[PDB]
Amino acid sequence: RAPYSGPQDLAALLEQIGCLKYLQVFEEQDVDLRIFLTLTESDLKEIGITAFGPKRKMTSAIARWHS
Repeated sequence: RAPYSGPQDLAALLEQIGCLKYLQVFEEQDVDLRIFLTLTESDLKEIGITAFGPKRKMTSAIARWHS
């Protein structure tokens, strides 16, 4: 199998956590994977992610893939 070291773009990360419905929010804010992986919960709020569920999934993903 092809070596893998995690999502290589934001859409891939969002698909992995079931959050593709937020892809456009990040595209309109011009936030790519590199920037996403630096975000705080406060940042996610500023971007437009207010619902508890998606915020929690995204903060968990950021912790997992930050590296």
